[PDB]
Amino acid sequence: EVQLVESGGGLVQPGGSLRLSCAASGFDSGAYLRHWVRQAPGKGLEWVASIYPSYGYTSYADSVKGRFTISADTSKNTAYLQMNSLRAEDTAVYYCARSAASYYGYWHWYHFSPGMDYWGQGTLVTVFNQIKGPSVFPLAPSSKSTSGGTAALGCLVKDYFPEPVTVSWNSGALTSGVHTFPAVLQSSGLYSLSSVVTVPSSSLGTQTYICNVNHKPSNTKVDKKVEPKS
Amino acid sequence: MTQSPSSLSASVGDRVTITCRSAVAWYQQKPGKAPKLLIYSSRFSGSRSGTDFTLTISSLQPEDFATYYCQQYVSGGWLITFGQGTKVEIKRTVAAPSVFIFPPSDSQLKSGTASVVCLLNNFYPREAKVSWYVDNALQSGNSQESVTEQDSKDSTYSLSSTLTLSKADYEKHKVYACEVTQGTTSVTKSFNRGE
Ligand SMILES: [Cl-]
Ligand SMILES: [Cl-]
Ligand SMILES: [Cl-]
Ligand SMILES: [Cl-]
Ligand code: NA
Ligand code: NA
Ligand code: NA
Ligand code: NA
Ligand code: NA
Ligand code: NA
Ligand code: NA
Repeated sequence: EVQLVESGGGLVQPGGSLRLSCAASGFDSGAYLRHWVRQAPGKGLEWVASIYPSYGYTSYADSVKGRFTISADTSKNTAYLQMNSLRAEDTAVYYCARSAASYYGYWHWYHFSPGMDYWGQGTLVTVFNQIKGPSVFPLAPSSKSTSGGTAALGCLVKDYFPEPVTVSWNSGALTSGVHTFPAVLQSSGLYSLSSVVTVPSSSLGTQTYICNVNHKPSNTKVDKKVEPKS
Repeated sequence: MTQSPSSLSASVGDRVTITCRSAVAWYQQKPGKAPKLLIYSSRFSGSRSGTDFTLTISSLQPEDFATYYCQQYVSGGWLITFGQGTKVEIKRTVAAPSVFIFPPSDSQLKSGTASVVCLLNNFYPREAKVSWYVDNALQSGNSQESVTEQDSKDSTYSLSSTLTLSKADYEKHKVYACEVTQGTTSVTKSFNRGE
Protein backbone atom coordinates (compact mmCIF):
# COMPACT_ATOMS: atom_id res chain seq x y z
CA GLU A 1 0.00 0.00 0.00
CA VAL A 2 2.02 2.93 1.36
CA GLN A 3 5.61 2.86 0.10
CA LEU A 4 8.65 4.91 1.10
CA VAL A 5 11.92 4.01 -0.61
CA GLU A 6 15.26 5.61 0.25
CA SER A 7 18.28 5.73 -2.03
CA GLY A 8 21.66 7.40 -2.35
CA GLY A 9 23.63 5.97 0.55
CA GLY A 10 27.19 5.03 -0.25
CA LEU A 11 30.82 5.41 0.67
CA VAL A 12 32.09 8.97 1.13
CA GLN A 13 35.35 10.46 2.44
CA PRO A 14 35.32 12.91 5.37
CA GLY A 15 34.47 16.46 4.42
CA GLY A 16 32.65 14.97 1.42
CA SER A 17 29.08 15.14 0.17
CA LEU A 18 26.03 12.95 -0.36
CA ARG A 19 22.35 13.36 -1.22
CA LEU A 20 19.60 10.87 -0.41
CA SER A 21 16.22 10.46 -2.03
CA CYS A 22 12.98 9.25 -0.46
CA ALA A 23 10.41 8.22 -3.07
CA ALA A 24 6.76 8.12 -1.98
CA SER A 25 4.11 5.83 -3.48
CA GLY A 26 0.50 5.58 -2.26
CA PHE A 27 -0.20 8.81 -0.29
CA ASP A 28 -0.10 12.60 -0.59
CA SER A 29 2.75 14.74 0.83
CA GLY A 30 1.56 17.96 2.47
CA ALA A 31 -0.73 15.84 4.54
CA TYR A 32 2.27 13.83 5.78
CA LEU A 33 5.58 15.11 7.15
CA ARG A 34 8.84 13.40 6.13
CA HIS A 35 11.51 12.66 8.72
CA TRP A 36 15.10 11.50 8.41
CA VAL A 37 16.08 9.28 11.34
CA ARG A 38 19.45 7.53 11.45
CA GLN A 39 20.62 4.46 13.36
CA ALA A 40 24.31 3.96 13.93
CA PRO A 41 25.38 0.30 13.76
CA GLY A 42 24.75 -1.24 17.16
CA LYS A 43 23.20 1.98 18.49
CA GLY A 44 19.61 3.26 18.71
CA LEU A 45 17.62 5.91 16.90
CA GLU A 46 18.68 9.53 16.47
CA TRP A 47 16.52 12.13 14.75
CA VAL A 48 18.35 13.94 11.95
CA ALA A 49 15.86 16.33 10.33
CA SER A 50 12.19 16.72 9.44
CA ILE A 51 10.24 18.58 6.75
CA TYR A 52 6.64 19.55 5.90
CA PRO A 53 6.76 19.03 2.10
CA SER A 54 3.73 21.12 1.11
CA TYR A 55 4.92 24.17 3.04
CA GLY A 56 8.70 23.62 3.05
CA TYR A 57 9.35 23.93 6.79
CA THR A 58 12.58 22.50 8.19
CA SER A 59 13.95 21.52 11.58
CA TYR A 60 17.32 19.94 12.33
CA ALA A 61 19.00 18.08 15.14
CA ASP A 62 21.61 20.31 16.74
CA SER A 63 24.37 17.85 15.80
CA VAL A 64 23.42 18.36 12.14
CA LYS A 65 22.59 22.11 12.02
CA GLY A 66 24.67 23.92 9.42
CA ARG A 67 25.87 20.68 7.80
CA PHE A 68 22.81 18.96 6.32
CA THR A 69 19.82 20.46 4.58
CA ILE A 70 16.53 18.69 3.87
CA SER A 71 14.15 19.37 1.00
CA ALA A 72 11.25 17.97 -1.00
CA ASP A 73 10.49 18.12 -4.72
CA THR A 74 6.70 18.34 -4.72
CA SER A 75 6.64 17.35 -8.40
CA LYS A 76 7.84 13.75 -7.88
CA ASN A 77 6.65 13.33 -4.25
CA THR A 78 10.25 12.72 -3.14
CA ALA A 79 12.18 14.17 -0.21
CA TYR A 80 15.92 14.88 -0.20
CA LEU A 81 18.65 14.88 2.46
CA GLN A 82 21.83 16.58 1.25
CA MET A 83 24.77 16.00 3.58
CA ASN A 84 28.03 17.99 3.63
CA SER A 85 31.13 18.35 5.83
CA LEU A 86 30.81 14.72 6.87
CA ARG A 87 32.71 13.32 9.84
CA ALA A 88 33.18 9.75 10.99
CA GLU A 89 30.24 9.84 13.41
CA ASP A 90 27.74 10.26 10.55
CA THR A 91 27.99 6.59 9.50
CA ALA A 92 24.51 5.10 9.90
CA VAL A 93 21.52 3.53 8.24
CA TYR A 94 19.31 6.46 7.23
CA TYR A 95 15.59 5.75 7.49
CA CYS A 96 12.94 8.01 5.99
CA ALA A 97 9.59 8.10 7.82
CA ARG A 98 6.20 9.77 7.43
CA SER A 99 3.72 11.14 9.95
CA ALA A 100 0.23 12.65 9.49
CA ALA A 101 0.32 16.46 9.54
CA SER A 102 -1.90 19.60 9.57
CA TYR A 103 -1.04 23.34 9.32
CA TYR A 104 -2.66 23.84 12.75
CA GLY A 105 -1.49 20.56 14.22
CA TYR A 106 1.99 21.75 13.22
CA TRP A 107 1.99 25.39 14.29
CA HIS A 108 0.33 25.04 17.70
CA TRP A 109 0.22 21.34 18.64
CA TYR A 110 3.56 19.79 17.72
CA HIS A 111 3.89 17.94 21.04
CA PHE A 112 0.75 15.99 20.10
CA SER A 113 1.85 15.15 16.54
CA PRO A 114 0.74 11.69 15.35
CA GLY A 115 3.34 8.96 15.21
CA MET A 116 5.56 7.93 12.32
CA ASP A 117 3.30 5.28 10.83
CA TYR A 118 5.42 4.16 7.85
CA TRP A 119 9.18 3.72 7.61
CA GLY A 120 11.38 2.76 4.70
CA GLN A 121 13.96 0.00 4.90
CA GLY A 122 16.80 2.55 5.17
CA THR A 123 19.87 3.58 3.19
CA LEU A 124 23.42 3.12 4.48
CA VAL A 125 25.95 5.95 4.70
CA THR A 126 29.55 4.87 5.28
CA VAL A 127 32.11 7.61 5.88
CA PHE A 128 35.58 6.16 5.37
CA ASN A 129 39.07 7.61 5.75
CA GLN A 130 40.63 4.52 4.15
CA ILE A 131 39.61 1.32 2.39
CA LYS A 132 41.39 -1.77 3.71
CA GLY A 133 40.39 -5.30 2.88
CA PRO A 134 40.49 -8.07 5.43
CA SER A 135 43.02 -10.66 6.49
CA VAL A 136 41.42 -14.07 7.10
CA PHE A 137 42.96 -16.61 9.42
CA PRO A 138 41.73 -20.14 10.15
CA LEU A 139 40.44 -21.00 13.64
CA ALA A 140 41.53 -24.60 13.26
CA PRO A 141 39.25 -27.37 14.61
CA SER A 142 39.19 -27.87 18.39
CA SER A 143 39.23 -31.69 18.07
CA LYS A 144 41.39 -34.26 16.29
CA SER A 145 38.63 -36.24 14.45
CA THR A 146 39.20 -39.13 16.83
CA SER A 147 37.79 -36.99 19.66
CA GLY A 148 34.41 -38.39 18.68
CA GLY A 149 32.00 -35.58 19.54
CA THR A 150 31.51 -31.98 18.41
CA ALA A 151 34.32 -29.78 17.09
CA ALA A 152 34.30 -26.02 16.65
CA LEU A 153 36.17 -24.22 13.88
CA GLY A 154 36.04 -20.77 12.39
CA CYS A 155 37.56 -17.84 10.54
CA LEU A 156 39.14 -14.78 12.10
CA VAL A 157 38.65 -11.84 9.75
CA LYS A 158 40.57 -8.82 10.93
CA ASP A 159 42.09 -5.48 10.04
CA TYR A 160 39.54 -4.28 7.51
CA PHE A 161 37.81 -0.95 7.08
CA PRO A 162 35.12 0.21 6.74
CA GLU A 163 32.19 -2.02 7.62
CA PRO A 164 30.62 -4.25 6.53
CA VAL A 165 31.82 -7.74 5.83
CA THR A 166 29.60 -10.78 5.16
CA VAL A 167 30.54 -14.38 5.95
CA SER A 168 29.27 -17.70 4.69
CA TRP A 169 30.33 -21.30 5.04
CA ASN A 170 30.83 -23.61 2.09
CA SER A 171 29.36 -20.93 -0.22
CA GLY A 172 26.20 -21.00 1.87
CA ALA A 173 25.74 -24.76 1.97
CA LEU A 174 26.58 -24.71 5.70
CA THR A 175 24.30 -22.50 7.79
CA SER A 176 23.11 -24.71 10.63
CA GLY A 177 25.22 -23.98 13.70
CA VAL A 178 26.99 -20.96 12.18
CA HIS A 179 27.62 -17.93 14.37
CA THR A 180 29.03 -14.76 12.88
CA PHE A 181 29.78 -12.26 15.46
CA PRO A 182 29.25 -8.51 15.20
CA ALA A 183 32.49 -6.74 14.36
CA VAL A 184 34.44 -4.83 16.99
CA LEU A 185 36.39 -1.65 16.48
CA GLN A 186 39.93 -2.42 17.53
CA SER A 187 42.33 0.11 18.95
CA SER A 188 44.08 0.38 15.58
CA GLY A 189 40.78 1.75 14.28
CA LEU A 190 40.25 -1.36 12.12
CA TYR A 191 37.32 -3.73 12.49
CA SER A 192 37.82 -7.34 13.39
CA LEU A 193 35.29 -10.16 13.53
CA SER A 194 34.99 -13.90 13.96
CA SER A 195 32.72 -16.53 12.36
CA VAL A 196 32.47 -20.02 13.82
CA VAL A 197 30.53 -23.21 13.27
CA THR A 198 30.18 -26.53 15.08
CA VAL A 199 30.50 -29.77 13.11
CA PRO A 200 30.84 -33.47 13.92
CA SER A 201 34.40 -34.45 14.79
CA SER A 202 34.20 -37.52 12.55
CA SER A 203 33.54 -35.28 9.56
CA LEU A 204 36.92 -33.51 9.93
CA GLY A 205 39.17 -34.88 7.22
CA THR A 206 36.24 -36.08 5.08
CA GLN A 207 34.24 -32.86 4.77
CA THR A 208 35.98 -29.70 3.68
CA TYR A 209 35.17 -26.40 5.41
CA ILE A 210 35.70 -23.09 3.64
CA CYS A 211 34.65 -19.71 4.88
CA ASN A 212 33.82 -17.01 2.34
CA VAL A 213 34.34 -13.40 3.38
CA ASN A 214 33.08 -10.59 1.21
CA HIS A 215 34.17 -6.97 1.73
CA LYS A 216 32.15 -4.94 -0.77
CA PRO A 217 33.96 -1.61 -0.03
CA SER A 218 37.26 -3.09 -1.24
CA ASN A 219 35.57 -5.31 -3.87
CA THR A 220 37.33 -8.25 -2.22
CA LYS A 221 36.26 -11.82 -1.53
CA VAL A 222 38.52 -14.24 0.40
CA ASP A 223 37.97 -18.02 0.57
CA LYS A 224 39.82 -19.80 3.38
CA LYS A 225 40.05 -23.56 3.79
CA VAL A 226 40.08 -24.47 7.49
CA GLU A 227 42.14 -27.67 7.94
CA PRO A 228 42.92 -29.63 11.13
CA LYS A 229 46.21 -28.63 12.73
CA SER A 230 48.23 -31.90 12.78
CA MET B 1 14.85 10.43 27.25
CA THR B 2 15.67 7.48 29.52
CA GLN B 3 13.97 4.06 29.32
CA SER B 4 13.94 2.13 32.59
CA PRO B 5 14.30 -1.67 32.09
CA SER B 6 17.00 -1.38 29.34
CA SER B 7 16.89 -5.15 28.98
CA LEU B 8 14.15 -7.52 30.07
CA SER B 9 13.65 -11.29 29.92
CA ALA B 10 10.07 -12.56 29.79
CA SER B 11 8.05 -15.45 28.44
CA VAL B 12 5.14 -15.76 26.03
CA GLY B 13 1.82 -14.61 27.48
CA ASP B 14 3.33 -12.43 30.22
CA ARG B 15 2.47 -8.96 31.46
CA VAL B 16 5.35 -6.75 30.31
CA THR B 17 5.93 -3.14 31.38
CA ILE B 18 8.76 -0.84 30.32
CA THR B 19 8.72 2.78 31.41
CA CYS B 20 10.16 5.97 29.99
CA ARG B 21 11.20 9.25 31.64
CA SER B 22 2.39 15.10 27.82
CA ALA B 23 2.58 12.79 24.77
CA VAL B 24 4.82 9.92 23.61
CA ALA B 25 4.94 7.23 20.91
CA TRP B 26 6.33 3.70 21.13
CA TYR B 27 8.14 1.91 18.29
CA GLN B 28 9.00 -1.75 17.77
CA GLN B 29 12.12 -2.70 15.83
CA LYS B 30 13.32 -6.23 15.26
CA PRO B 31 16.93 -6.85 14.15
CA GLY B 32 17.58 -6.05 10.51
CA LYS B 33 14.08 -4.58 10.11
CA ALA B 34 12.85 -1.02 10.25
CA PRO B 35 10.96 0.60 13.13
CA LYS B 36 7.22 -0.03 13.18
CA LEU B 37 4.82 2.23 15.05
CA LEU B 38 2.88 0.62 17.90
CA ILE B 39 0.84 3.31 19.71
CA TYR B 40 0.82 7.05 20.43
CA SER B 41 -0.68 9.34 23.09
CA SER B 42 -4.31 -4.68 20.94
CA ARG B 43 -2.16 -6.17 23.71
CA PHE B 44 -0.21 -2.89 23.77
CA SER B 45 -1.55 -0.12 26.00
CA GLY B 46 -0.06 3.18 27.09
CA SER B 47 -0.12 4.97 30.42
CA ARG B 48 1.27 8.08 32.10
CA SER B 49 2.45 7.12 35.61
CA GLY B 50 3.14 10.55 37.13
CA THR B 51 5.49 12.43 34.82
CA ASP B 52 6.87 9.22 33.28
CA PHE B 53 5.26 7.25 30.45
CA THR B 54 4.51 3.53 30.42
CA LEU B 55 3.81 0.86 27.80
CA THR B 56 2.27 -2.49 28.77
CA ILE B 57 1.88 -5.71 26.76
CA SER B 58 -0.73 -8.15 28.03
CA SER B 59 -0.24 -11.55 26.33
CA LEU B 60 3.29 -11.24 24.93
CA GLN B 61 3.17 -13.01 21.59
CA PRO B 62 6.27 -14.60 20.01
CA GLU B 63 6.36 -11.73 17.50
CA ASP B 64 6.74 -9.04 20.21
CA PHE B 65 10.25 -10.03 21.33
CA ALA B 66 12.12 -6.97 20.08
CA THR B 67 13.62 -3.64 21.09
CA TYR B 68 11.27 -0.78 22.04
CA TYR B 69 11.95 2.94 21.55
CA CYS B 70 10.21 5.75 23.40
CA GLN B 71 9.71 8.83 21.21
CA GLN B 72 8.36 12.35 21.59
CA TYR B 73 7.92 15.51 19.54
CA VAL B 74 9.39 18.54 21.31
CA SER B 75 7.14 21.55 20.71
CA GLY B 76 9.99 24.07 21.02
CA GLY B 77 12.27 24.03 17.98
CA TRP B 78 10.20 21.28 16.28
CA LEU B 79 12.55 18.59 17.60
CA ILE B 80 12.20 14.83 17.93
CA THR B 81 13.92 12.86 20.68
CA PHE B 82 14.19 9.12 21.22
CA GLY B 83 14.67 6.85 24.18
CA GLN B 84 17.80 4.82 24.73
CA GLY B 85 15.70 1.71 23.97
CA THR B 86 14.52 -1.33 25.95
CA LYS B 87 15.04 -4.90 24.75
CA VAL B 88 12.68 -7.75 25.65
CA GLU B 89 14.32 -11.17 25.40
CA ILE B 90 12.94 -14.70 25.66
CA LYS B 91 13.38 -16.37 29.02
CA ARG B 92 14.33 -20.04 28.84
CA THR B 93 16.08 -22.56 31.06
CA VAL B 94 19.74 -22.01 31.89
CA ALA B 95 22.09 -23.62 29.38
CA ALA B 96 25.78 -24.10 30.00
CA PRO B 97 28.11 -22.88 27.27
CA SER B 98 30.11 -25.25 25.10
CA VAL B 99 33.56 -23.64 25.53
CA PHE B 100 36.30 -23.77 22.89
CA ILE B 101 39.76 -22.20 22.67
CA PHE B 102 41.74 -21.47 19.48
CA PRO B 103 45.50 -20.91 19.23
CA PRO B 104 46.58 -18.29 16.74
CA SER B 105 47.13 -19.62 13.25
CA ASP B 106 50.69 -20.02 12.02
CA SER B 107 49.98 -17.64 9.14
CA GLN B 108 49.03 -14.90 11.58
CA LEU B 109 52.19 -15.39 13.61
CA LYS B 110 54.38 -14.60 10.59
CA SER B 111 52.83 -11.11 10.61
CA GLY B 112 53.84 -10.33 14.20
CA THR B 113 50.57 -10.47 16.12
CA ALA B 114 48.81 -13.36 17.83
CA SER B 115 45.04 -13.45 18.30
CA VAL B 116 43.74 -16.10 20.72
CA VAL B 117 40.00 -16.69 20.45
CA CYS B 118 37.63 -18.13 23.04
CA LEU B 119 34.09 -19.23 22.15
CA LEU B 120 31.02 -19.57 24.36
CA ASN B 121 28.47 -21.42 22.26
CA ASN B 122 24.69 -21.65 22.72
CA PHE B 123 24.28 -20.64 26.36
CA TYR B 124 21.74 -18.85 28.56
CA PRO B 125 21.44 -16.40 30.32
CA ARG B 126 23.56 -13.69 28.77
CA GLU B 127 25.65 -12.66 31.78
CA ALA B 128 28.98 -14.45 31.90
CA LYS B 129 32.49 -13.59 33.10
CA VAL B 130 35.28 -14.48 30.69
CA SER B 131 38.86 -14.27 31.89
CA TRP B 132 42.15 -14.90 30.13
CA TYR B 133 45.20 -16.45 31.78
CA VAL B 134 48.67 -16.63 30.24
CA ASP B 135 50.88 -18.91 32.37
CA ASN B 136 48.38 -18.25 35.23
CA ALA B 137 48.63 -14.47 35.02
CA LEU B 138 45.17 -12.98 34.57
CA GLN B 139 45.15 -10.70 31.52
CA SER B 140 43.75 -7.18 31.63
CA GLY B 141 43.09 -4.65 28.93
CA ASN B 142 44.14 -6.83 25.98
CA SER B 143 40.86 -8.57 25.11
CA GLN B 144 37.55 -7.82 23.35
CA GLU B 145 34.16 -9.52 23.47
CA SER B 146 31.33 -9.94 20.99
CA VAL B 147 27.92 -11.52 21.53
CA THR B 148 25.30 -12.67 19.02
CA GLU B 149 21.59 -11.89 19.19
CA GLN B 150 19.18 -14.38 20.74
CA ASP B 151 18.92 -17.31 18.32
CA SER B 152 15.42 -17.50 16.85
CA LYS B 153 15.19 -21.26 17.36
CA ASP B 154 16.79 -22.36 20.65
CA SER B 155 16.68 -18.87 22.22
CA THR B 156 20.32 -18.87 23.39
CA TYR B 157 23.38 -16.65 22.96
CA SER B 158 26.88 -17.16 21.66
CA LEU B 159 29.90 -15.11 22.70
CA SER B 160 33.46 -14.60 21.53
CA SER B 161 36.39 -13.27 23.57
CA THR B 162 39.53 -12.37 21.66
CA LEU B 163 42.95 -11.92 23.25
CA THR B 164 45.47 -9.93 21.24
CA LEU B 165 49.20 -10.42 21.84
CA SER B 166 52.35 -9.47 20.05
CA LYS B 167 53.93 -12.55 18.50
CA ALA B 168 56.99 -11.95 20.68
CA ASP B 169 54.90 -12.06 23.87
CA TYR B 170 52.95 -15.13 22.73
CA GLU B 171 56.15 -17.08 22.16
CA LYS B 172 57.44 -16.24 25.64
CA HIS B 173 54.63 -18.13 27.37
CA LYS B 174 53.27 -21.68 27.52
CA VAL B 175 49.74 -22.20 28.90
CA TYR B 176 46.79 -20.29 27.49
CA ALA B 177 43.51 -20.59 29.35
CA CYS B 178 40.02 -19.21 28.90
CA GLU B 179 37.88 -19.37 32.06
CA VAL B 180 34.13 -18.80 31.79
CA THR B 181 32.04 -18.40 34.90
CA GLN B 182 28.28 -18.40 35.36
CA GLY B 183 26.70 -18.51 38.79
CA THR B 184 28.18 -21.34 40.85
CA THR B 185 30.21 -22.91 38.00
CA SER B 186 33.40 -22.14 36.07
CA VAL B 187 34.69 -23.91 32.99
CA THR B 188 38.24 -23.41 31.75
CA LYS B 189 39.59 -24.61 28.41
CA SER B 190 43.32 -24.37 27.79
CA PHE B 191 46.25 -25.37 25.53
CA ASN B 192 50.04 -25.51 25.71
CA ARG B 193 51.88 -23.66 22.98
CA GLY B 194 53.07 -26.23 20.47
CA GLU B 195 50.97 -29.11 21.95
CL1 LIG C 1 43.92 -13.21 3.82
CL1 LIG D 1 41.35 -31.82 22.95
CL1 LIG E 1 41.93 -3.93 20.06
CL1 LIG F 1 56.70 -9.58 17.08
NA1 NA G 1 36.38 7.82 8.98
NA1 NA H 1 38.38 -32.68 22.04
NA1 NA I 1 29.80 -13.94 1.85
NA1 NA J 1 40.10 -22.15 -1.29
NA1 NA K 1 47.55 -16.37 5.98
NA1 NA L 1 47.43 -9.44 12.68
NA1 NA M 1 50.93 -11.18 28.13
